[PDB]
Amino acid sequence: TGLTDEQAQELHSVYMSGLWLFSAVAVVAHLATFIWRPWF
Amino acid sequence: DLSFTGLTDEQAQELHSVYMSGLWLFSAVAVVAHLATFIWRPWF
Amino acid sequence: SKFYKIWLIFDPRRVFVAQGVFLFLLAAMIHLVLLSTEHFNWFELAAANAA
Amino acid sequence: SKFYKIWLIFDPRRVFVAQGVFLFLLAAMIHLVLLSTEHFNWFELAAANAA
Amino acid sequence: SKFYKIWLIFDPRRVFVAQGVFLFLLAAMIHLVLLSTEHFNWFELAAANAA
Amino acid sequence: SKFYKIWLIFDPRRVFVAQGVFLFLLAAMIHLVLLSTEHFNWFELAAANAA
Amino acid sequence: SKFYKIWLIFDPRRVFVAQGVFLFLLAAMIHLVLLSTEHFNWFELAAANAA
Amino acid sequence: WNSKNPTDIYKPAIVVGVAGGAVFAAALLVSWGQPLATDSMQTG
Amino acid sequence: MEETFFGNFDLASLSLWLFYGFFALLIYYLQTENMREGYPLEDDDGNTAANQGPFPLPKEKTFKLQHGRGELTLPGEDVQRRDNLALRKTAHGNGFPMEPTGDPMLDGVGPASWSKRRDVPELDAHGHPKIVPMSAAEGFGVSAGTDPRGLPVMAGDGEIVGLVSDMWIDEAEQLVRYLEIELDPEWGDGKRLVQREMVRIKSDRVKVRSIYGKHFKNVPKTKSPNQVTLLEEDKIMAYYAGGTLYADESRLEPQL
Amino acid sequence: PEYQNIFTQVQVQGPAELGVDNENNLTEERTTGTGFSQLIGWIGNAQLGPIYLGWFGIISLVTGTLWFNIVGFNMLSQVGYSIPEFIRQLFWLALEPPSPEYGLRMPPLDDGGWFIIASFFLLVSVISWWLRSYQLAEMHKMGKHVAWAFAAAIWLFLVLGLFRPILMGSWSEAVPYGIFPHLDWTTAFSIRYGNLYYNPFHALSIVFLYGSVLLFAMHGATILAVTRFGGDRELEQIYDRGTASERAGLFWRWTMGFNATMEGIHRWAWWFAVLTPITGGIGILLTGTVVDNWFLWAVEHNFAPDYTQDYGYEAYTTYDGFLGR
Amino acid sequence: ALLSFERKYRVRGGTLIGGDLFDFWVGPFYVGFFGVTTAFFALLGTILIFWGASQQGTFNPWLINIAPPDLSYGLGMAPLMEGGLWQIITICAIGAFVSWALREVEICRKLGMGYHVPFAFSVAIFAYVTLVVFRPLLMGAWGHGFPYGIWSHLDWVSNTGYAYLHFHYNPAHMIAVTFFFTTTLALALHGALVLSAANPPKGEEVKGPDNEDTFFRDFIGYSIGTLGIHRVGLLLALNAGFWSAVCIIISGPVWTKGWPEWWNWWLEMPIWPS
Amino acid sequence: MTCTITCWGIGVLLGIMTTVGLMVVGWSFLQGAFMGVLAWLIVGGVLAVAVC
Amino acid sequence: SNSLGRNCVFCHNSRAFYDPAQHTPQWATAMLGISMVQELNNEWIVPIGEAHLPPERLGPVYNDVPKLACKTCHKGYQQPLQGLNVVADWPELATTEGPFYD
Ligand code: BCL
Ligand code: BCL
Ligand code: BCL
Ligand SMILES: CC[C@H]1c2cc3[nH]c4c(c3C)C(=O)[C@H](C(=O)OC)c4c3nc(cc4[nH]c(cc(n2)[C@@H]1C)c(C(C)=O)c4C)[C@@H](C)[C@@H]3CCC(=O)OC/C=C(\C)CCC[C@H](C)CCC[C@H](C)CCCC(C)C
Ligand SMILES: COC(C)(C)C(=O)/C=C/C(C)=C/C=C/C(C)=C/C=C/C(C)=C/C=C/C=C(C)/C=C/C=C(/C)CC/C=C(/C)CCC=C(C)C
Ligand SMILES: COC(C)(C)C(=O)/C=C/C(C)=C/C=C/C(C)=C/C=C/C(C)=C/C=C/C=C(C)/C=C/C=C(\C)CC/C=C(/C)CCC=C(C)C
Ligand SMILES: COC(C)(C)C(=O)/C=C/C(C)=C/C=C/C(C)=C/C=C/C(C)=C/C=C/C=C(C)/C=C/C=C(\C)CC/C=C(/C)CCC=C(C)C
Ligand SMILES: COC(C)(C)C(=O)/C=C/C(C)=C/C=C/C(C)=C/C=C/C(C)=C/C=C/C=C(C)/C=C/C=C(\C)CC/C=C(\C)CCC=C(C)C
Ligand SMILES: COC(C)(C)C(=O)/C=C/C(C)=C/C=C/C(C)=C/C=C/C(C)=C/C=C/C=C(C)/C=C/C=C(\C)CC/C=C(\C)CCC=C(C)C
Ligand SMILES: COC(C)(C)C(=O)/C=C/C(C)=C/C=C/C(C)=C/C=C/C(C)=C/C=C\C=C(C)\C=C\C=C(\C)CC/C=C(/C)CCC=C(C)C
Ligand SMILES: COC(C)(C)C(=O)/C=C/C(C)=C/C=C/C(C)=C/C=C/C(C)=C\C=C/C=C(C)/C=C/C=C(\C)CC/C=C(\C)CCC=C(C)C
Ligand SMILES: COC(C)(C)C(=O)/C=C/C(C)=C/C=C\C(C)=C/C=C\C(C)=C\C=C\C=C(C)/C=C/C=C(\C)CC/C=C(/C)CCC=C(C)C
Ligand SMILES: [Fe+3]
Repeated sequence: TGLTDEQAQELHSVYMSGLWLFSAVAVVAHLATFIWRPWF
Repeated sequence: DLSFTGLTDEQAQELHSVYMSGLWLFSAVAVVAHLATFIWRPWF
Repeated sequence: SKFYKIWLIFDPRRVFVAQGVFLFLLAAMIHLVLLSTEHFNWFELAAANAA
Repeated sequence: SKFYKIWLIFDPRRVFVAQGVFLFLLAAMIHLVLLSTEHFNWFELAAANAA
Repeated sequence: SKFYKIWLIFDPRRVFVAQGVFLFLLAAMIHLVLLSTEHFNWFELAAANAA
Repeated sequence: SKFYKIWLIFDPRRVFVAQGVFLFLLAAMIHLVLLSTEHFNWFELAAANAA
Repeated sequence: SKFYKIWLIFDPRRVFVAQGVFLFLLAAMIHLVLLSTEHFNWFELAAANAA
Repeated sequence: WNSKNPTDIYKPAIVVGVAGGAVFAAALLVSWGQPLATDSMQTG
Repeated sequence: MEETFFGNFDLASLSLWLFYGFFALLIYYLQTENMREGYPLEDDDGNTAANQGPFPLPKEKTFKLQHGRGELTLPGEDVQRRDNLALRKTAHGNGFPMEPTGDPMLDGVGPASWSKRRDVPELDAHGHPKIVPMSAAEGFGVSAGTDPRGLPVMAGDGEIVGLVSDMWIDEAEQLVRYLEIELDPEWGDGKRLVQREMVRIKSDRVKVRSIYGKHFKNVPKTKSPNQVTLLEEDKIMAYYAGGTLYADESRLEPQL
Repeated sequence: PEYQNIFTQVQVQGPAELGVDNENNLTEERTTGTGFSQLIGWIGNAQLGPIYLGWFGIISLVTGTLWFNIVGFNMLSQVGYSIPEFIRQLFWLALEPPSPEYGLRMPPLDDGGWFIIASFFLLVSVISWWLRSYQLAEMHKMGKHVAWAFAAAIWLFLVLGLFRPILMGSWSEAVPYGIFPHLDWTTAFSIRYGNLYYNPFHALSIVFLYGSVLLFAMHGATILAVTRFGGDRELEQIYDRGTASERAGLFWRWTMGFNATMEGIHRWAWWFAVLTPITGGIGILLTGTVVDNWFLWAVEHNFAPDYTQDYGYEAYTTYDGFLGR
Repeated sequence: ALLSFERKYRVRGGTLIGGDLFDFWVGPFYVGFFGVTTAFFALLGTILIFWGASQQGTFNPWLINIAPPDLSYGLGMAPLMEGGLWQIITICAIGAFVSWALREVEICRKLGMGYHVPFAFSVAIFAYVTLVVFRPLLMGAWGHGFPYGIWSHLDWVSNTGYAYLHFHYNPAHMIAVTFFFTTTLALALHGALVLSAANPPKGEEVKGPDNEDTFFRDFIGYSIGTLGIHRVGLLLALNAGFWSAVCIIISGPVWTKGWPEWWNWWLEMPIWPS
Repeated sequence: MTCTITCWGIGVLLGIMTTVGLMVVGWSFLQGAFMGVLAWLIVGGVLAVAVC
Repeated sequence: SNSLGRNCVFCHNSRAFYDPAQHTPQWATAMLGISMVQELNNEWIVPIGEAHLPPERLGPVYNDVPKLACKTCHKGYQQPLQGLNVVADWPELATTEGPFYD
């Protein structure tokens, strides 16, 4: 039933940390895919 | 003052600047994306 | 101009959520329309370019 | 002139929402009508101009 | 002449919404009727004139 | 004459709605009846006179 | 005579609505019947005299 | 600062998506168009 | 037989006309059977109308009510008519809506209007009251779904007005009828009943959307905590359904 | 959104209800074995209560099983007692009526003789079930509306298989005992006697069949709409009209200009459903005995539409054009 | 005129659009914003039918026939006397049916009752919509809708049914027909209980819900209850309308061969020995 | 509930798997779907009854 | 209809299967086909089958000669080979009184 200011500091820190980790693999996967078979 | 949401006049202007910053950043990516697409494969 | 007053009548919470659905639906719709075209299908374009 | 009094009749938040929905669907519908035809189909013209 | 009394018996806000809907549907209907014909279909005429 | 007494028995805001539907129904029906005839169809007459 | 006593039997409001509906449906029916015949169809006669 | 009043936040999103889905389906049916055309002849 | 009586009028044609005559009599009978309640017509002012319809009133029929409640002849004066209605006409003629003169939910008009039923509980075959709390009922328990006893009650505007204390069931049909609400001191004083058809049961709360937080203190109460009469049932249910239009001006005014 | 009363949100289960009783001593023929099913209780009553078994119920069940077995065991013998083939062709097999050459006489067992014997047991089973409905209503001191309504269904059941074959003087006019075969009979029956669409009683019976589904959707939704005012307690609303009956009446009065009462709705409901087979029974009876061709009857009586366009596909397209070549 | 109890229910408000501009009663009927549109569309469609009947040459209600355009015209507009009048009436008919359902929403909103009735009517509209616009759109021509004639629209059913060589073998027709014959059975039995309980033999007390509840327990061994029968009765009727929409939308857009040929999947299963 | 519905969800999920699985090894959609529907009712029904 | 690939309304009008005035012109061509099939089976196919066909070419139940019907030539189409002109190149099979090449 609602969140406080303190909770959002931890919740957003994790979410942004996970977002960069997920995107770190994605950018590597796209980079390797283009070398193997470019689409441009 | 007139307000249907409860925000004050100053609060809305402060919040609008944040909204405009995101909109321009989102649009800036779209423009450069559209610019690269047009030279790659024009539709005109 | 003086457009910051739109938040005096629209709730910023609802507008922010509403546009997210609208923007994604727009982006998905535009991409899939390009696939139907024979000229802007970048998947088929690579096949023609490769050969 | 004196059209500003329409806001004394219409609730600004109700008309703004109706205006927003009506404008988009009207804009969307006209875009398909162009796509429905063959002359005003910018997707197919690029393919035709490619040949 | 003295038709301003029509608002003494009809609610101004209720009439405006009703006749706004009527005006648009009438406008859309006549536009579609023109599109159905072949003489007044400006979309097909453009293709016909352009070879 | 003294036809003005009709408003002593019919409420103005229940009769004006009655003839508003009736008058537009006539305007729509008679226009559609003419469009069905081969002689008074002004939409196909323009095509005919265009040779 | 004493035909005016009918309004002590029938409510004037309901009779006036009743004959208003009946008279128009009468007028519509006879007008449609003439249009169904060949001799009294003024739409076809106008086309015929045009030759 | 912030506003702490209740709001039906997800109400406008659902109606936008439903309305957008109709345009989404209409656009696809104009771009690709009629996956199974099933033409028929008239014999009467 | 393949021979016609006259012209092209055979046995099959004769049976068709016999059904037409029978159907016309059947429609006349069926319509008059629906006029046992609500007639004569009356008008907006309360006087009997000059027009009464093409179908005359049917002959009187008698219902032998059980449990020693006497007889009942439907075509006649109606004992369910309400008096001193808090309404005023919005026009001098007929065919126009009435405007409440006070609080519509309290005065019981329009969607919140009840009917003057008998002031006795409905009885089962044995003769005991039909609807009783599960505390009095023996051997009854919740067998499926979510048990709402103990869950907080959330009003139409999100306010929490109390927690469900008991729940009234129809032991004759083993069906839940009402939920007792233990009103908080900040919202009410005692217990109130809400019918099962105006409550949505969730995992952690029960939601009633027709009534705001401030309208709960005025819900009609029962004379006794062990049974509810037909009149009390009709007053309680009408109050909640009347809130679907009178809770706030946004509901009464047009949505577009 | 508001809670639509389509599924009960909580179920309460107590001691099983054994039913009311009077001096007729209903309890001595009752099974007194009850079971509760929670799955069905989401939409209706959750108790599978005891069933009253008397003599009309027992006779119908035993004779009905004999008809079921004779038809079923003949079908098994038809495929040479091959269970895999019996299952595969289950919807296609049947017990065909006698051949037309035998008239009303008893045909050989392999050529419709078992059909007559099986039909004899089905007739006994159906009539016995009707007597059970009539007897139960009398013992409960209730009206005989259930028996009368069921008698209307039996009227078409009797006409379709018993009365009409006698009038035509041939047992071959009966309906085969098959899933798909009695659909084949239905289609062939219409084709043989012209076009059954033009039978005035078939048209009339459809009016009451559509009205039955029409009215029960109207009545089912109206009661669910007023169930917030205790509208599902229809019997108490008849004896003491509450606000549920008033709003339900006023909703239809404001919509279509007239309404009914809580009792009078069930008179409309009873009569449309009862008139569905009553009118159809007359239409089937007249078919073959009197008319023999319904479209020609329609042409004679001037209600068959006439068309002025051409008929061949060559008048609207070409073979190459249809094929896109 | 009013009823003996109608006055206390005729209160202002509850409209969806238009407010008190149209919020009044004409006789027993309730006029709303959608009551105005219903009156316009229904009257326009009714007059156009008789205008087409006048040009058809006959006013006989059995013989009146307004037919759709040819299949050659496709999805476009046709001449009014060559099938275009049918298209206009269809627009009027759809506008009158949707307005009628929306008018029912206003009425049931003013009475503070549920919206089950307008929702149930929408299934009937959906069945009409899937016959006249949805199916013709998939099949690519407006000529696939049924004509507007009392006996002409039976000829459309006859030919459409025989266009698949046996329409009884349609799996959705099989399900949909089962729902009519059962809904009528449920309607007959439900209407009998209330009548039997409220009208016992002369000289006997009326029966309560318990007596009718135990009758079917004595009769078929199970009783669904007073609330259950209406709850399941609506579902049987709504399923009947829905499945009837399915059987006709798959005949031609999804299945072009004969309907008996559909069951070839069951006959030729790998499990069945040869 | 929250378990009977979940067990029903596993049944319908299995039926979809059964349909595509039989289509891979041959059969047909309608032939595969029939066993998928049949597997939905049996396995899904058993799961909701065997464990609650 | 299965042999032609068409349906019942290809030749008949469902409301009147008997009426000669409610039949498409394809009905008359199918009427000639019934006579053709009966003529071919009784006079041409069966007499030659019963005199030369080996036992393995006969039926499983009655050991009868195979016969032809509508689907033998049409297979699944409105016209055999969809109206392909297969006789223009073969005047030998177009008549029984000496080929006329012309
Ligand atoms: C066949 C040869 C001509 C033809 C011959 C005629 C002739 C002859 C006549 C018309 C008439 C009319 N024609 Mg034409 N007409 C033709 C083709 C057209 C076309 C077209 C696109 O082709 C159009 C749009 C029209 C349209 C019209 C309207 C201007 C008018 C009918 C009024 C009516 O029916 O509704 C009126 C009903 C109403 C009640 C609608 C009112 C609705 C509004 C929203 C109400 C708002 C009221 C609100 C309270 C504000 C009140 C303020 C007041 C000041 C108090 N015609 C062909 C080309 N037409 C008839 C006419 O009326 O002339 C005056 C006329 O005599
Ligand atoms: C065949 C040769 C002629 C022909 C021969 C005739 C003849 C002959 C006659 C007509 C008549 C009429 N014809 Mg013609 N008519 C023809 C073709 C047409 C055409 C056309 C487009 O072609 C039109 C529009 C008409 C129209 C009409 C109407 C003017 C009139 C019928 C009125 C009626 O039926 O309803 C009547 C409608 C009502 C009673 C309801 C009116 C509804 C209003 C809105 C109610 C408002 C009431 C409210 C309280 C305000 C009241 C105020 C009062 C002042 C108190 N004709 C052809 C051309 N026609 C008949 C007529 O009436 O003459 C007077 C007549 O005698
Ligand atoms: C090609 C097909 C022909 C056709 C041929 C027929 C024929 C043939 C008949 C109908 C008849 C009917 N048709 Mg038709 N009909 C066609 C087109 C239609 C269409 C349509 C949209 O096209 C519709 C809606 C209908 C609708 C109907 C119904 C109005 C009517 C059935 C009455 C009834 O309820 O039966 C319900 C009654 C029964 C099912 C009998 C009940 C039997 C007893 C009471 C129960 C015994 C139970 C048994 C022992 C099993 C119990 C087992 C339990 C498990 C224990 N037809 C076309 C034209 N139609 C009937 C008729 O004419 O009525 C006048 C009929 O005989
Ligand atoms: C005309 C309007 C509707 C209607 C009305 C109607 N039908 C009715 C009634 C009414 C009013 C009843 O009161 C009556 C009833 O009892 O309803 C519950 C009934 C009834 N109509 C029925 C069905 C029915 N209704 C139909 C149609 C309709 N009738 C319409 C929908 C139809 C159709 C489509 O034709 C049918 C088939 C029955 C359910 C019921 C009364 C039939 C009955 O019970 O007959 C007695 C027969 C038996 C008890 C046994 C029958 C055969 C069994 C299958 C044998 C047992 C097999 C078992 C597996 C044992 C195996 C043993 C071996 C392994 C050894
Ligand atoms: C089928 O057949 C075919 C042949 C095809 C056919 O067509 C048949 C045709 C047939 C049958 C014709 C039938 C038509 C008839 C009979 C014609 C009725 C038409 C009439 C009667 C015209 C009313 C005009 C009223 C207006 C337009 C008032 C304007 C009102 C103004 C706005 C004033 C109100 C304003 C106020 C301020 C009020 C003051 C208020 C206060 C003081 C408070
Ligand atoms: C079917 O047949 C075919 C042949 C195909 C056919 O088409 C036939 C068609 C036929 C017959 C239709 C004939 C149409 C008719 C008769 C309709 C006339 C149309 C009319 C009358 C529309 C006026 C609209 C006026 C406006 C647009 C005002 C705008 C108002 C502005 C916005 C001011 C308000 C602002 C304010 C501030 C208010 C002041 C408030 C305070 C001071 C508080
Ligand atoms: C099928 O067959 C075929 C052959 C085809 C056919 O056609 C068959 C035709 C057949 C059968 C003819 C059937 C027609 C008949 C029988 C004709 C009835 C017609 C009649 C009777 C005419 C009434 C006219 C009344 C008016 C128009 C009054 C005007 C009222 C005015 C406006 C006064 C109101 C004013 C007030 C101020 C209110 C009063 C005063 C106070 C309140 C103080
Ligand atoms: C043919 O059509 C084609 C062309 C294909 C087409 O459609 C084109 C596609 C188009 C247009 C769609 C455009 C895609 C877009 C826009 C998607 C953006 C992608 C995004 C946004 C990625 C989110 C990643 C979220 C994660 C993975 C977070 C990780 C964090 C996780 C969840 C852990 C957080 C949890 C905690 C920290 C614990 C809680 C903490 C406390 C409680 C303290
Ligand atoms: C079918 O037709 C075919 C031919 C296919 C077709 O092409 C149809 C296309 C058609 C019709 C185009 C229609 C497109 C239109 C009109 C474009 C609207 C687009 C707009 C306007 C862009 C907004 C961008 C907003 C952002 C992205 C802000 C970012 C904000 C950031 C995130 C800051 C944080 C947020 C806030 C501070 C807000 C308050 C919330 C809190 C404080 C929580
Ligand atoms: C595993 O178990 C075993 C057991 C092994 C098995 O096989 C399972 C059995 C299996 C699968 C059989 C499945 C049964 C099937 C599919 C039957 C469907 C039945 C159908 C569709 C009924 C059609 C309509 C019938 C009418 C309409 C009758 C009307 C006729 C009536 C009855 C009138 C009386 C007739 C007479 C002639 C009177 C004769 C009297 C004298 C002569 C006195
Ligand atoms: C001789 O020729 C040679 C040389 C051979 C040649 O051709 C060169 C070969 C070449 C170049 C190889 C081409 C490489 C390609 C195509 C690589 C594709 C693969 C790619 C790009 C990525 C894979 C790894 C993806 C994972 C493993 C992600 C992990 C994701 C995990 C599972 C997180 C998901 C879960 C969550 C986020 C939970 C969130 C929870 C909540 C939100 C609650
Ligand atoms: C030799 O050169 C050759 C080969 C010839 C060549 O050039 C070929 C290239 C050719 C033909 C161009 C083809 C297209 C190319 C290359 C790219 C276009 C496409 C592009 C650039 C799109 C990527 C975007 C990536 C993300 C992932 C962005 C994230 C953006 C986020 C999403 C913005 C939102 C941010 C916010 C703050 C708002 C958040 C909102 C909410 C939370 C509501
Ligand atoms: Fe009921």
